Amino acid sequence: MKETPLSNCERRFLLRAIEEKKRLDGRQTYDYRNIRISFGTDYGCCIVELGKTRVLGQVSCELVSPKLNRATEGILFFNLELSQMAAPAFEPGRQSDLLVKLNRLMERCLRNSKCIDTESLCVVAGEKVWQIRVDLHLLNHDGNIIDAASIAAIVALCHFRRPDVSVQGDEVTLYTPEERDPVPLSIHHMPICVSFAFFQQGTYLLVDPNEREERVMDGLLVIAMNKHREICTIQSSGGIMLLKDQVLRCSKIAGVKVAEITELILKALENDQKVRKEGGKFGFAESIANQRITAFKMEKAPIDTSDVEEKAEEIIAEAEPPSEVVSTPVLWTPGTAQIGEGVENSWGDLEDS
Amino acid sequence: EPLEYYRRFLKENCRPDGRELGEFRTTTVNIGSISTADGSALVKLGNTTVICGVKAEFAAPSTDAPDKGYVVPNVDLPPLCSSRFRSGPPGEEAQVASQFIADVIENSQIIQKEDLCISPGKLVWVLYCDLICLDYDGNILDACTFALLAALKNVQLPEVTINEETALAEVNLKKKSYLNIRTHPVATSFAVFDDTLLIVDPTGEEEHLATGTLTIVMDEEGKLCCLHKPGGSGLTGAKLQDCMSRAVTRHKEVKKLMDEVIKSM
Amino acid sequence: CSLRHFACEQNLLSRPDGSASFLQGDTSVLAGVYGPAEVKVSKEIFNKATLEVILRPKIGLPGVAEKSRERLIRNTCEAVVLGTLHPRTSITVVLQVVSDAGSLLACCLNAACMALVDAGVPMRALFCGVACALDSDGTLVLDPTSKQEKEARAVLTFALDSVERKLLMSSTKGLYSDTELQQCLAAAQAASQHVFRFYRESLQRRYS
Amino acid sequence: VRYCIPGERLCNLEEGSPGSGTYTRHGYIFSSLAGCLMKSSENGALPVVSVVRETESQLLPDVGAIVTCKVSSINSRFAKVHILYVGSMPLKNSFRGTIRKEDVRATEKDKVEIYKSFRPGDIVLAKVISLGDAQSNYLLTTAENELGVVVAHSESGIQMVPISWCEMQCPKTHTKEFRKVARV
Amino acid sequence: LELLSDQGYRVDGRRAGELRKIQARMGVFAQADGSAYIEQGNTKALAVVYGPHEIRGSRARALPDRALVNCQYSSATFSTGERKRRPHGDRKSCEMGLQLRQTFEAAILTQLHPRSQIDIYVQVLQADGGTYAACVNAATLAVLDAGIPMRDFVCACSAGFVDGTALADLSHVEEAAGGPQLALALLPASGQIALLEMDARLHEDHLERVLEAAAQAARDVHTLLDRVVRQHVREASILLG
Amino acid sequence: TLSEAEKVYIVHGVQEDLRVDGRGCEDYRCVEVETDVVSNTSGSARVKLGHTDILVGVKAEMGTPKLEKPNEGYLEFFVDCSASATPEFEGRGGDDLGTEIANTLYRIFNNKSSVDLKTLCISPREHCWVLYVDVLLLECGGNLFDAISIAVKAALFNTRIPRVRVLEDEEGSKDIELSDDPYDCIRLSVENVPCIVTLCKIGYRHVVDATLQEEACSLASLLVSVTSKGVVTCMRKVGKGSLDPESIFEMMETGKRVGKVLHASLQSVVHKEESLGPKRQKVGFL
Amino acid sequence: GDHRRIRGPEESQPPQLYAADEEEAPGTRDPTRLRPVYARAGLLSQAKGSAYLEAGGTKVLCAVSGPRQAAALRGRLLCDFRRAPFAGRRRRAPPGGCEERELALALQEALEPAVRLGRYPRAQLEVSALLLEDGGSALAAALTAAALALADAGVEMYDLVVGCGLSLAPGPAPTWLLDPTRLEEERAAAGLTVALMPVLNQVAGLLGSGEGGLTESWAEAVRLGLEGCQRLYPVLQQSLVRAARRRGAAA
Amino acid sequence: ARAARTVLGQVVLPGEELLLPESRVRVVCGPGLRRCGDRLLVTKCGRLRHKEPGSGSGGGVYWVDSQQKRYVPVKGDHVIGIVTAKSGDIFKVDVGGSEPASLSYLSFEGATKRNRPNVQVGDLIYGQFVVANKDMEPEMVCIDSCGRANGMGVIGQDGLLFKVTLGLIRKLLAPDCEIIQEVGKLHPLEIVFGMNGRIWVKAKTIQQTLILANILEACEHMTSDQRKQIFSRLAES
Repeated sequence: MKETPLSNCERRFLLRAIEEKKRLDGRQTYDYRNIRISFGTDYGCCIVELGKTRVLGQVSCELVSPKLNRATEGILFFNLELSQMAAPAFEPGRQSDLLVKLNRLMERCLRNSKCIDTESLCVVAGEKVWQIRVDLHLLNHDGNIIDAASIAAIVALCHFRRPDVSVQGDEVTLYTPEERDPVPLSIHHMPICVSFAFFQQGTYLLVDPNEREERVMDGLLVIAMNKHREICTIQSSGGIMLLKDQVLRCSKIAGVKVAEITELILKALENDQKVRKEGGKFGFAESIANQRITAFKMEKAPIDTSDVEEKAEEIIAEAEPPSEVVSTPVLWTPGTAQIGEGVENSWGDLEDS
Repeated sequence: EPLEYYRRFLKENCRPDGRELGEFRTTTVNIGSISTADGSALVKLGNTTVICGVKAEFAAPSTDAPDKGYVVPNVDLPPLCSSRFRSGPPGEEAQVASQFIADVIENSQIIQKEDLCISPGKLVWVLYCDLICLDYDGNILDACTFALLAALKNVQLPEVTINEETALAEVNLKKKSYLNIRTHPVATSFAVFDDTLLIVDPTGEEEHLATGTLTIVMDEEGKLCCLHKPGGSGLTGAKLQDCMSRAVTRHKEVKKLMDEVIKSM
Repeated sequence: CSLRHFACEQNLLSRPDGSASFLQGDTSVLAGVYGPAEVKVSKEIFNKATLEVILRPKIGLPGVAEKSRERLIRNTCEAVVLGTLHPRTSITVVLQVVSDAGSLLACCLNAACMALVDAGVPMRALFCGVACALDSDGTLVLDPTSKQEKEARAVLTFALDSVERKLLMSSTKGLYSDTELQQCLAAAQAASQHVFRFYRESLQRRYS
Repeated sequence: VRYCIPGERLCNLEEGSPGSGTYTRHGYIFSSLAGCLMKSSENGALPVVSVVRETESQLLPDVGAIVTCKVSSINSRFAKVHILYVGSMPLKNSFRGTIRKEDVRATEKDKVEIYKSFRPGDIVLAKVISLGDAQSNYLLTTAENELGVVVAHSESGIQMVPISWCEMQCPKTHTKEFRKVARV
Repeated sequence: LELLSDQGYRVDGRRAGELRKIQARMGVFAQADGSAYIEQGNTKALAVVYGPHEIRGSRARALPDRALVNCQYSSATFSTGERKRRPHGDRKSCEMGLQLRQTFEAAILTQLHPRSQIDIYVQVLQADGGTYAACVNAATLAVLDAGIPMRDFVCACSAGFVDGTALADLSHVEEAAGGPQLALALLPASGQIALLEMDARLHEDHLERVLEAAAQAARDVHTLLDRVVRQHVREASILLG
Repeated sequence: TLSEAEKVYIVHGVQEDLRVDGRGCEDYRCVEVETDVVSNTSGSARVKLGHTDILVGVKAEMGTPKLEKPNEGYLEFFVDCSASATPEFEGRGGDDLGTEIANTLYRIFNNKSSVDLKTLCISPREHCWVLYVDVLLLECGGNLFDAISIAVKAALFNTRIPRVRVLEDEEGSKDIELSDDPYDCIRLSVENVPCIVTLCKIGYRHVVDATLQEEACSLASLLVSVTSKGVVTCMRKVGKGSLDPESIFEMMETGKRVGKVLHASLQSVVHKEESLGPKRQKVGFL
Repeated sequence: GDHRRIRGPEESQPPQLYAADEEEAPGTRDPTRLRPVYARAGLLSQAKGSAYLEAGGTKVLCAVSGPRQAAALRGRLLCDFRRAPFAGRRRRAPPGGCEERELALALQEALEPAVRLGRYPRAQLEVSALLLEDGGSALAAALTAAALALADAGVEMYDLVVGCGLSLAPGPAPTWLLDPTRLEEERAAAGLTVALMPVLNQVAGLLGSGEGGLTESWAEAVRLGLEGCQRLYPVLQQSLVRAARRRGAAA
Repeated sequence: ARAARTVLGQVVLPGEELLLPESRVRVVCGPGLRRCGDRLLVTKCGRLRHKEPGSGSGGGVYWVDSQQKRYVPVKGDHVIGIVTAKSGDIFKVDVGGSEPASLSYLSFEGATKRNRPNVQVGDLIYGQFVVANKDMEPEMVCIDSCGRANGMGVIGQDGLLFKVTLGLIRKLLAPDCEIIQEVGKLHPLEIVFGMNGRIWVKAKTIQQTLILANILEACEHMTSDQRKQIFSRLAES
């Protein structure tokens, strides 16, 4: 199956809007759709919602032997993924020219910026070191997959907490959250992606576009830039043909937006740590809105486990015992034996000769 | 036509195979024919022929528990046994037929991985048991299990001794030991018709028209290892208790078969 | 024996036809369904629809195990969906594992059932998921946790109808005898009576 | 009686003529199958020697052949089918076909609405006319009095009966529907 | 290691704003519908294009409004010091063929060949320095050799930033040093940019100078390739008549 | 493909010792072999038999001996099939042909006396030289086997194998020490490297160096591997039709004679190119 | 590693490379003998045509599927060669191998000169061969069996295909041997396999590589291969006769 | 096993059974109900409803009404679709079901072999079905029963087309519905509903068309009185 086609009335209406500098959902040009984060119970797991998009991030680490060369660092996998349920079009092996540009954007940003400290993830050299592995999934496609994926990866990496080890002399030991407290990571900076869309041959631009606005646009400009004033990647793409003042304007815009987004992320992580430290209840369950028609909650229930013995006993007692015709095995010659109705002759011989 | 024709034999109480709706096909096995493998066995079940082969190699023990030797089963369905299988990567039917055997090998505890290590933390045995179906007529998971269990009763390994200064492995190919086998899990399969009829030892056409399937495997002490019910019409406790009464006789039959063929050497 | 905290939310995502997140305690599973749509000519069947079930884990990539547990879920939904009313079309079920804390297959079955109900698919009868885990001595525990699952000597999972409480799907781990198989089946039959009440109360609240 | 292997000396070109499933070279008649040695004496001497297995598991269709089919889906201008029987014998596999909106009736006429002619699920008797293109592969026809749907099926799973040249009626609910009835 | 001496000379001996030596060629192969060959410095590229033809496979994958550009990328297994053989499934080839398809879906004036394919192949025989710009220039020359109309003469060049200064036409030694590399694809007449890429960190104050230096180095590549095209067309015009 | 009347004209012409180009039943079109074209490798060749175009490269690298014999090296072939040769060679599709050629080359070179194996071992059971032969198809114009079996003998003749004098003594510097001389190497003694001879059959006559049109009119063909000395290494029959026993014996003689002339003339041309050295420049692809 | 199979150890060195029993001595024989062969046709029940060929230490099973949908005006002949992992000295990777593809092509380029595809327009035939045990010449068994299966599946052919095999002794006076075994094949220098049509007297396939470089030994290797293919014919003559006698009488 | 005429306006679940009045009657079961024996079975969630106009005759159909998005074509419905192709002499149009519909060049008003109508690819058409059984691709004609196109054909030149669920469409198409009158009191408007879950709107200002588009999708919920008047006043602005 494919996705519904685009009519010729919506295109005209969207372009009349864009000309008039008014958007569908009311938000003006330099705005984001507001954000809403939610944390799991075990560390390094979050659900970010930008507008109506969803991404699931989950970090996980493991101890391996560090290849050959680079004997004093650790490796860092990544794996974006697009879930068949995100949108009709996504198909497990039929959208192979978006996955590549997305994985590349994500990896170049996160791994070339050098914000994670992969220096201090060794135990010995030439021997076991930690191998982290980020994982993202797209749940609901409504445009701007990469801003949400980047914020998700950031939060998931800034909420993880490793295991921890004791090393002295030439001897290892591995603890557990009851034997020793999990340990945080070291994060230099916060690289946060921003996207721009261009409309009718660069004459207008719109920040943070959604999926209809994504189908009425010429090309896209992405500018990934960590906090302070330091750019980390740019990738023009789509169908665009650019000037030189516009890249600078865009860089300013991305500066502002990454400032605001980092503000938000820091505040949310702080609130989450405060909640976890007070001693209250946390998790995916205690996030479900209760003021809403589509939610229902039920505490525990002993059902009545008073009768199962009797029923099982009568059932076992009330049925026919195994019968008693026992079969015999036949021996032809050591190596082959037969059981069943058998064959008339011992074996065939000169049947046709 | 399809449904009504078969029920004519069902009401007649004699299905077109010539069976009383509660009896199994003819079963025969051979052991010790392929001389390029550690152990092998051929199982014939009135068609549905399956052959298995075992190869033993050396491997490094795992990082968590360095006292265990791996055992890896695999079931392959070539496009020559039937006409619906196509060439390429393994299909859904072979993957399920392999996960089922892996679960049986794990849950049944037929072998203990601590009996395969040579020197803890350095070297452990690894067993490669590969099953290839030569003809697909029906009841695949019964003959695959019987082929594996029959093969595992013939594999014999040579005595390996590791030096101290040399620290290498010297294989004594003259004195060859045996394998320690604990239990004997034997499976039995039932095919359920539209809502109430259950038959034993089905056929590919019957599985093509049936609406469900159930498999139960038993030990030598009346203990269930797995209860494979992929889904379908629905059953009750009385029907399951009827099935296990037949499975007890089937298990006694098969265990007498294995206890007799091995005795003949 | 006591089922733990239950919660459910419906119509989360705007793109699919019906969505339903079902979390029972700490573990959670999200699901969505696309209604009867076009199907590839090489896979279509006349006088019937075609069910497609794919399962995605949270860490790693799906292997033999996830397809072996995908067959069970597809062959369980196939017995309660009236496909004959919609031939030459396709019905697809997608399951995403968000968090795992024990008894994942039962929560997946409940997520699939609530997604099919929300999507508006003709159904013959509802189905449930109940998991039993008897300990090393014989003390039955219902809806266990991976802490108890690790110690337990046998874990069993059942899918039960909503009409006469029959048995639809059965996947078992560990070795046991038939007597406690009967007593855990009876415990499952006793447990489904509360899940179906949770179903009815949730849909009664939805149409308030 | 004697059987064959797909090559041997059988007869001279003067001592008979090649038949079905045979080839000749260098003045001799050579076998090309593993069937049975059949010599159709017919009338006029010089029997047309041929070899036939007489146990046909599969057989390729021809330019003209009678086949029993089964409709899969119907369209406003064609109707895809599945070849099921080659004349009488059962077929191990299933081929594909297509009846264009010119082969329904024996006149190649206008009108002839496809919707009420070949409703899916029926079993029809038809004849091929060609080896077809890559889109439609066999190009079957029913342009005859003896060809058309032979054994239909009711809306709710009841054996149907012919009622006229164009109309059939249900025995249970007495409902009227349109088909293309072939002579029995 | 010194990448810029106090005198101002680089490792290989050229100044900041100095290019390597290029030596191109048009019409290398006979069977194909176009060809080219360029050696930018010590990097040897190659490009072969095939004219608008019938769509292969005929699987109803056509566009009723324009043509279908299909670009590939490959690399010889002896293109660098180590063997480093790769299968034909790598995502480096896929991303290079996607940036090539992106820039040639914008440079070529494609709305004149409805329901047609254009197959472009690029082969790198020795990689030392900027591979993207060498492939773009070799395929621009191959497209000109094939006679396909296009809006302008697209040319690409890279740049860098070391010690508060902007470099030009970086080499492998300078590239593998963790610096803010940057590449364009420019249309000289309009000044428009067809593709922009970046990696590693860079402050916001120095983006204007690196981008300007890259655009200027691309305009310097334009003149050198322009004299090659003019000499080739005057050669064939003299031959014809 | 070509029509039936064209195939009839061609098969009739071959039987009359006339061909569309004008040569005879045994003539062989000229080639433009060359050496030392690629920089990063340690030996190169470029054979142009017509519309075809070949380019190969040999690189010698350090490695470990195999288990069966410790005093030996090994050879590694990889016949790439570039997609620029044909649009139908796009991505996947050139894999079967490349594997077929690589396996044929392995069968050609799988012998004890192919070139040598003692010279590529330096320390028994611990080190050895490895050779990577990398063929790269640039264009296809028929007779692809011989245009590669010639560029392999040519490239093998131009190897360097820089000499290493490192002592293996534990007390000494066991780690491989080179000669530190950037221009100190050693030849390879490729005198008896075999080559392939193809013999297409049309009608009842066999033709050497058949073109694509003349190949499409043939039903079978035979390959013979002959060295300069005149010995056979591999013999594989490829085609879709029978051949008959007699044609094996009458094709073996033509394989012998064409092999002898090919080897003698190749030795002469390589010696002529080598007699004058750094002069004469090097021209290729420009 | 593989996401469609059961994953075990990442690396596994077989004990043959650690086998402390030194390689034995094959022995000597008469080079004018053939291993006795038993052939059976029509084995499988779900296959259109099948045959099982066994001689000495070789066990090969071949099955032929019927014509299916999809040089037309002619039908294709797909081929597939695959050998059981529990065959030979060591294990083999299930996914495949270049040697298997080489033998598949040596089968396709040898069975097409026999069948007449000008009778199955737009159709195709699929042939599958499996080697249960490798105890000698293999390509001399994947040809005889895959030719018996085709004739037993009711397809029209010009003639059969009978294969043979040879190997060269490593002594100072080498001599070609007929029907070599693994003890006489791993110690050899060269090998040759011929595919002869016994009635049409036309060679169908040829393959040979090794250390024999004089163009007077290969003439003998070829002509003793032809004598072998002319001596294996009667057994295959009575096998299809028995197969058709039994198949026909079952009606 | 409850009985009908007693559980009207009550939420039911799949698998439940109910008893119609006693004397088997020929009342036809609706979308979410199937008749088995002398009982009815429920296959869809929703709420039981029974509709007999005015008299003691039949006069009466049993049908549950639920909330869903996927649309199944029903014969005699006014469905808005979007053209996709122009193959042959027909007009394939996407309505939202499993298969595309099919127009004809002469189905429009006053169309012949010469004066064919101008229909492009990617345009929205207002038209009703005439064949919608589950045996063929649905087919729709586009003028009238008599032959005078009453607003049908290709519509939409300066409006916005959005998509809503089937529940809001069912709610709006009621004879006792005051949604449109009050919503049009604030902003003058003109609507063309479609039973496949699509709505075409055209206000005066583009801002008003955006506001009406957003605020109409929420009128299925947010019950009237205590909520709707205050909600209208807040959005008045």
